[PDB]
Amino acid sequence: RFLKVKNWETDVVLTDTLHLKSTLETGCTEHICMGSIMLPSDVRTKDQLFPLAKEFLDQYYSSIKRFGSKAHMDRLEEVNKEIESTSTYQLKDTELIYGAKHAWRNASRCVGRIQWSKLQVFDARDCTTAHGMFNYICNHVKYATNKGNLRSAITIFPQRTDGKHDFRVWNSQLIRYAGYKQPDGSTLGDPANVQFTEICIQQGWKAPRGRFDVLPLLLQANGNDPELFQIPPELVLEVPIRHPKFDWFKDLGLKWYGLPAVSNMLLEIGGLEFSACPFSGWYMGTEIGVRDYCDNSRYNILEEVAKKMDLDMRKTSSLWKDQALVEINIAVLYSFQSDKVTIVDHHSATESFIKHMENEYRCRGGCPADWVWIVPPMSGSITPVFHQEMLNYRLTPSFEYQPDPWNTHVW
Amino acid sequence: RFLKVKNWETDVVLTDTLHLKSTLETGCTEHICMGSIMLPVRTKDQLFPLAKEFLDQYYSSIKRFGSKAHMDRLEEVNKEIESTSTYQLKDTELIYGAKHAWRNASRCVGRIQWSKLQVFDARDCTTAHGMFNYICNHVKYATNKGNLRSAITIFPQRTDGKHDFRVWNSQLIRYAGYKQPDGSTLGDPANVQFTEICIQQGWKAPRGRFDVLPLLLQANGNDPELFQIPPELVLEVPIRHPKFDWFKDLGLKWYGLPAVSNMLLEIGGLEFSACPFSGWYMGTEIGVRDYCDNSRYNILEEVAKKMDLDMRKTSSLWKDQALVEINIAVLYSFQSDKVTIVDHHSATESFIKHMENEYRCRGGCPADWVWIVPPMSGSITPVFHQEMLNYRLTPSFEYQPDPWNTHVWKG
Ligand code: HEM
Ligand code: HEM
Ligand SMILES: Nc1cccc(CNCCOc2cccc(OCc3ccc4ccc(N)nc4c3)c2)n1
Ligand SMILES: Nc1cccc(CNCCOc2cccc(OCc3ccc4ccc(N)nc4c3)c2)n1
Ligand SMILES: C[C@H](O)[C@H](O)[C@H]1CNc2nc(N)[nH]c(=O)c2N1
Ligand SMILES: C[C@H](O)[C@H](O)[C@H]1CNc2nc(N)[nH]c(=O)c2N1
Ligand SMILES: [Zn+2]
Repeated sequence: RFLKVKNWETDVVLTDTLHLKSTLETGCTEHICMGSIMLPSDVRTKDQLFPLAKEFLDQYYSSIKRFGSKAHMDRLEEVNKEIESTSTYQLKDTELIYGAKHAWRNASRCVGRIQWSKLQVFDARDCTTAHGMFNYICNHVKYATNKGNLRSAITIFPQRTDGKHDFRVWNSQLIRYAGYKQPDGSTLGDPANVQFTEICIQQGWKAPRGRFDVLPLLLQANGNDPELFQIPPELVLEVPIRHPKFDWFKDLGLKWYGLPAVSNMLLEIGGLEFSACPFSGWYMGTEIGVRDYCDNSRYNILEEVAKKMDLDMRKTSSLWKDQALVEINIAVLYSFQSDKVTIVDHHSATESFIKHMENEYRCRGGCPADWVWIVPPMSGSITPVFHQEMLNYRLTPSFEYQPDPWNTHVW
Repeated sequence: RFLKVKNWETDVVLTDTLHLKSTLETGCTEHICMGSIMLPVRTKDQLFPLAKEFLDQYYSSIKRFGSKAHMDRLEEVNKEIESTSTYQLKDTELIYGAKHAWRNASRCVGRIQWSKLQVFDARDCTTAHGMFNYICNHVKYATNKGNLRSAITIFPQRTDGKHDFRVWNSQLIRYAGYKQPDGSTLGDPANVQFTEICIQQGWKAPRGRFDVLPLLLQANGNDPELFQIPPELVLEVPIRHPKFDWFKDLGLKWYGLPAVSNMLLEIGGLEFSACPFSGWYMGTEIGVRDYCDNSRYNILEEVAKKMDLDMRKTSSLWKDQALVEINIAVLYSFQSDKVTIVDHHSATESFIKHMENEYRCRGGCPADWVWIVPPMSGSITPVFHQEMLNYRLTPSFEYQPDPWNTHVWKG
């Protein structure tokens, strides 16, 4: 029960003991593996809250090498008394920062975690209105963008109380392009965002109806109806996409935004639930060039790119999609790099992740990792993670999925 | 209890009930997923329940469940077990069992073809020379002058584990690999260890880059014996590129028939330790893995050099570019020579159609996403967005230890 993972390219074998600290459940059983299910899985009772807080404070005080000290037992008693009375408790700033960094550290689907300890945490727990949320989010965006020298950051709004007063960012990311269904057939802009784009229109947003319309923010504070806000465009850094060899590539009129800032997840620390916690890093090139541009249910530009390359598109065995897919991803990396916007290629990120895995096995005893998500969506086997066995398990603090608010919100 | 899988590109949802028929264990638990782990003597006691389960499935499939033929066969097998400690499958049962071991192989993307398997019964074989003869006839039938036909040849089942039949090769046709004194490798690095065994058994190695290995065949537990497949039975394809005239000058070639020979076939508790089977190649097996795995022929750099790519930094995607071209050349060469091959786009599309058909008529289709998704261009194939459930059904193909690690040498 001290499990081992082998890298079949290098024969390196690592021994995992961290998984024994795992608490939550994976969804698999001994009879069925759900490793390719996207999603397995209101208020917390006074009961289950205190074990969750004790577990978290136990790991916190071990990490500052004060396990079982005066401070540890005192803090444990202090939180114990607050829960007894108020039926919740508040984290100290130090514990908030530690918990946010470790929710990233524990995100088994994230290939970017070698950076987990360089996270800028913005405490927004004093926020009360959507206007205030807009202010905090503009400041996040500006800090994280840093004129193209991107910096990781998370902004943490007040924790859930009774489930009636939730803070929520209704956007799935802070910056995403609008999507419009056409009266005849296809889709203008981003198809992934068609329902959200229509919620914003069905709310007051006067859509410019272009290909790359930056969506407004739709912010919900304290359970009230959400409110529309327009991110100042000078805060939205964008990269025109061109190709270092093909001049006609500019003429496709493509761009993308520099800042990936996921805003629909829930952050759990010591049993406390932060339903609004937008966080941001920097892109891996394939996130734009493989998924955002070439998914059939997304921008789906493979057709026209291959045409402009004059490729034989009459049979799949010409690999015309594979050829186009590569050039697109060369262009994305070339454009970001030319404009001095931070970006990492999938070869560099996966190599970093293997090094991070080694570090975590050495200093922490393990690293939970979800092969299905860690391997990039192109050129999988020529990246080092393809040949790396990984163990997937759920540690806390964590980032979790949560329902879309428009399915829940009492309007 | 029913389970659902979702295709996230098409929103098609399917319902799996077949997983309830699952007997064997997956390696996962409620707290850890072993989904990316490459791999996570039987007495009369445990055998009749295995036989009875198999015969129930067999007689259900021919619509005679509970018939007098069914009950008589059950009694016949029971008496044969308690009196001889094993039993013999009928020819009909052997054919059904082999086809369903393929149908159940959750890592195989080519399973739409499962019911068109040619089964050769070699259970009357007694010597290595006889094994050589059966295998020659298999290779000839399967190759069919390039119009490849799926086939399996089944040698006698295990008795006391001291009399195993084994094919010591990992595939029937594979190229030798030679470690040089200077540390370099000539030929296929994957086959260095097996090549050394062959030479130690008296094989005279040509010491070239594409030497077909000899067959090393073990009958009835005796020491294995060397045989040379007649070269006119080994169909090979010179690899050239439809636009790069210089590609032929790399001197590459590959064999047409992929024929896995180291697995164990389990049917009704019986264990067939020598059961070589063959189909036809998916292009990426050769052009991504066999040629571009760092621990294989690893020709990426020489192709990149001859394409004059920017190899200074990885973010130029020179590796991705060279990988697509190599895979174009593999498919082009096979199609030009009329040797059956399938590209990864066609094969994954067929698999989805196969999977949906299996959900309708069978109630499920066990599938291992980690293996089904191709090793390049993953997300532009339809399996990437397909949720899959993995579980173990019997009849099955299993891994088994390499024979040189367990064989007791006669001398
Ligand atoms: C700094 C550079 C980063 C890179 C290059 C990176 C890369 C990635 C990629 C490529 C994915 C796959 C997502 C997809 O395919 O849609 C992912 C998942 C994820 N990332 Fe990171 N990431 C970074 C930073 C961060 C940060 C700062 C956080 C939070 C503090 C974070 C949390 C996550 C989570 C929770 C997931 C999985 C979401 C889920 O379970 O669906 N990442 N990452
Ligand atoms: C007819 C065309 C076939 C195609 C295109 C095909 C394709 C594939 C591919 C690409 C893999 C993964 C290979 C790898 O990356 O190593 C695989 C796995 C597998 N195939 Fe098929 N296959 C075919 C026929 C067959 C047949 C005839 C059998 C047996 C009767 C079979 C049994 C298996 C098994 C057991 C695996 C799992 C291997 C493992 O667990 O290591 N396949 N197949
Ligand atoms: N639900 C739905 C609904 C319809 C279609 C789809 C498409 N199928 C999966 C969508 O994809 C996801 C899913 C979940 C999370 C996600 O984002 C995670 C993430 C987090 C942090 C990052 C930091 C930096 C960076 N560069 N990337 C990051 C990505 C994407 N999904
Ligand atoms: N031990 C070692 C040692 C060092 C390095 C490696 C590298 N890791 C090799 C993985 O490679 C495999 C593994 C297992 C099976 C396999 O073949 C499966 C197969 C079966 C039937 C087919 C029928 C048709 C067809 N077209 N393909 C088939 C493929 C490859 N391994
Ligand atoms: C570590 C990992 O499980 C291993 O490299 C697997 C990944 N997926 C694969 N998929 C296929 N088709 N073939 C393989 O050999 C592998 N290898
Ligand atoms: C069906 C499958 O679970 C789904 O498509 C997953 C597969 N792997 C992925 N991997 C990453 N990085 N991102 C994704 O959205 C997905 N989607
Ligand atoms: Zn699992």
